[PDB]
Amino acid sequence: MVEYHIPSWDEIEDAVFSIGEALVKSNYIPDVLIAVLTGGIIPAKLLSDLLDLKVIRYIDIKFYRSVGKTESKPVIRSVYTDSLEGKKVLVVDDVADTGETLEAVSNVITMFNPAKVMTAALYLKPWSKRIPDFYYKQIDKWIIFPWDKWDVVRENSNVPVDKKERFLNLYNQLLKI
Amino acid sequence: EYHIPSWDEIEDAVFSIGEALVKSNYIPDVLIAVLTGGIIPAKLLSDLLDLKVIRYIDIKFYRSESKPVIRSVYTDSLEGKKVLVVDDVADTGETLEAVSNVITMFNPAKVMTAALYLKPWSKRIPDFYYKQIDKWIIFPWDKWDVVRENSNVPVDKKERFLNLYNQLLKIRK
Amino acid sequence: EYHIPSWDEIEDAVFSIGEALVKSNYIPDVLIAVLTGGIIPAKLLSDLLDLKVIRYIDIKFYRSESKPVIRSVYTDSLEGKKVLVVDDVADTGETLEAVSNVITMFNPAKVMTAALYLKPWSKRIPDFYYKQIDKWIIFPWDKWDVVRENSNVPVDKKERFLNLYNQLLKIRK
Amino acid sequence: MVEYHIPSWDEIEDAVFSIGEALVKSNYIPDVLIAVLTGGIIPAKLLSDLLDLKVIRYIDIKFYRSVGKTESKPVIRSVYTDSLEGKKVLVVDDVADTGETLEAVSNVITMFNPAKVMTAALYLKPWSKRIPDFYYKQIDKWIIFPWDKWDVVRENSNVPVDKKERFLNLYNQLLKI
Ligand SMILES: Nc1nc2c(ncn2[C@@H]2O[C@H](COP(=O)(O)O)[C@@H](O)[C@H]2O)c(=O)[nH]1
Ligand SMILES: Nc1nc2c(ncn2[C@@H]2O[C@H](COP(=O)(O)O)[C@@H](O)[C@H]2O)c(=O)[nH]1
Ligand SMILES: Nc1nc2c(ncn2[C@@H]2O[C@H](COP(=O)(O)O)[C@@H](O)[C@H]2O)c(=O)[nH]1
Ligand SMILES: Nc1nc2c(ncn2[C@@H]2O[C@H](COP(=O)(O)O)[C@@H](O)[C@H]2O)c(=O)[nH]1
Ligand SMILES: [Mg+2]
Ligand SMILES: [Mg+2]
Ligand SMILES: [Mg+2]
Ligand SMILES: [Mg+2]
Ligand SMILES: [Mg+2]
Ligand SMILES: [Mg+2]
Repeated sequence: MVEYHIPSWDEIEDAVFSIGEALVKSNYIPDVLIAVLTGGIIPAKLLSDLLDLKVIRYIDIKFYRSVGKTESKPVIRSVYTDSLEGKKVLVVDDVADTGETLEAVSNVITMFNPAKVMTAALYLKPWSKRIPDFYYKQIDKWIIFPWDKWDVVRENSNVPVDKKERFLNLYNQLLKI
Repeated sequence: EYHIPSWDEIEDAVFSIGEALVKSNYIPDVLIAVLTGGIIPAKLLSDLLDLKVIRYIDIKFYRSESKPVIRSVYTDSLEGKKVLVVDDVADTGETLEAVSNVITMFNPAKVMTAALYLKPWSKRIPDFYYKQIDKWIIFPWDKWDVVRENSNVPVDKKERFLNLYNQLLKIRK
Repeated sequence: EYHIPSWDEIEDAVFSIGEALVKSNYIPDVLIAVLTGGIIPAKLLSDLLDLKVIRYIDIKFYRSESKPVIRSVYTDSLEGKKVLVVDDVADTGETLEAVSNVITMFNPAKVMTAALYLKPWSKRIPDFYYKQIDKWIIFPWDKWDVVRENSNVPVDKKERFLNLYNQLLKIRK
Repeated sequence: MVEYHIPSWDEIEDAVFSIGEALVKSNYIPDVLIAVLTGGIIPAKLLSDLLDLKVIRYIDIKFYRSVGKTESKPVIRSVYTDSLEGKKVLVVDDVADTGETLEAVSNVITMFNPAKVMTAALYLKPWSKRIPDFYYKQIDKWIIFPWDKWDVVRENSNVPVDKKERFLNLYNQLLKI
């Protein structure tokens, strides 16, 4: 499809393996993962299991780009971590588009005085203002992840995703309350 | 001896629970993900049902007579809200019990629980679950922890992992 | 009918508790301040005893059959630590009980409690306190909340406050 | 004293009244107070009671300037707040010296996209890089607050503070364990 990239779970595992493999090549084994909620949740958990990283923390930050709510920049809603001083930190997200979210998170994490902050995203857009330190693939269309496919379907009746009928039947019932 | 759900099955597990919540007419205001096994289930359930508020509790259970230990609770007020606690497996049931007990202290309008899978000997049954299973469940999100314990478990992509793990052993720490 | 401690008395209350902790040989690893009445006592106690780790719990009790309601818990791991929960007054004792109960879920090595003042009818007695008092205590940190309730309470600087409060009523909201 | 300012509790109350009075003059009634832990704790609580402000949140941030630990800039250890979007926020600290702490906190709070962020400190030093939006007095010596007087005494056997003998007897016992 020209307008969407719809990766399978197998591609997501390949993406996470690739990040892990790159981390080991660079000898950057993080002390702490910072998952960018909520798109970075699954990537961070999978990477954590892959590399036996026992410490995951979280930042709730969102780039509002919808009909109901539109903003110019990412907005932090909360930061879920204690001291990161002297730690090697890796920020993990599912995709860097403009790169503003990773920049915002990097900036705020740097205020915790870690030993090092680096960034990882599964996917990168050509127009991103900064290349993440670690990434799996550059792609120039909108990515539909397995964990936000139904949000896309809700906003877009056209898109072809697996299990759509089962979802529509459920969504239908939700809409009637 | 082992149950190793595909991502396809995990999706069906989440669909199952989402359908039960809808059929039973319980639509959560807030999901509490039990870290870290519950975070992928919670995320998938949030997407399916369009639940915009996910909060988290860092809790651990060192099985061998232990009790669950809370390390942190990441949430603000839950008062007056319908909460669904979400975890990946209910084995002893201690974790869900502990989480429900602390969430109740936030005076929500209701707390219910959900886990993808349930063990026969669980002291408490989740309000919502996909399947009860006798075998040891290897999740897509903890398959390498299991392999690092026993290398001979029959999971896919094990060679790619062992390749990586080998290098990892040399550079850490 | 009223007890209105000076800052001098508050200091002596904190000294009293600090001396009791030292005499009794319990030196906390972590203070849990019960927000918001406990935060000034906790800060003063932290300075006296050189306690560098203060954490917090946002909890409220709407007296008229209610229960304390937790709004958030601000702490990471307490496991293996000696904790002292700190509040300004123990009236019904429900708040301290609730806080102790949730902190125990973090598996600390010990939780003890402290409040500056104690009411005769408290269901639970703080492990450390300064004085039991029958009167309604007006703290230096909630004197204006009391005045806003009843203007005729005998606190100092009330005219400066009413002057300010009057302007405040006009511009809010 | 040329080297220390040691305010009484009555002066602290005067300071908090003055901030409150200035807030009302400016018609800036905050929705949320951000207390800068731990020096801003007492000022924020007193201001909260004074102006009936029911929402107080917290940031744990420290400027290490001691023998045991020295740093160039403030370091955030944790941020205790949920969404501040669209709120009028007032950052409250006990003193602005270099002004780096208030700057750091203002910067991070601005990432939460509040309607407005302003700052208040009881005291201001002449060499501060920015004047807080609200303050009680400018002073050019080290302030010993009622809530960190014993920390000063521990680091400095000379300073004259009330109740020192009672403290030394206690400190003595602490040191022997
Ligand atoms: N599903 C999906 N989410 C995206 C896409 N691009 C950006 N996002 C979301 O927006 C953030 C990145 O936006 P940025 O700040 O890089 O513009 C990420 O945290 C990600 O969750 C996309 O193509 N597909
Ligand atoms: N991957 C996996 N972990 C399990 C399984 N059964 C129990 N556990 C772990 O063992 C504990 C069981 O106690 P409970 O989860 O009921 O508190 C939890 O820490 C849980 O993560 C299982 O079948 N598969
Ligand atoms: N200022 C003040 N507040 C009190 C006094 N007694 C009770 N309260 C308030 O009433 C409640 C008493 O219940 P408890 O504190 O034991 O949970 C708390 O919310 C406490 O702050 C008092 O004597 N003075
Ligand atoms: N006790 C005391 N603390 C100070 C003094 N100056 C700065 N501080 C502490 O350091 C911070 C301000 O430092 P700045 O970032 O403005 O250099 C405040 O949060 C305050 O707690 C002082 O003169 N006396
Ligand atoms: Mg995102
Ligand atoms: Mg998104
Ligand atoms: Mg778990
Ligand atoms: Mg209280
Ligand atoms: Mg300070
Ligand atoms: Mg200081």
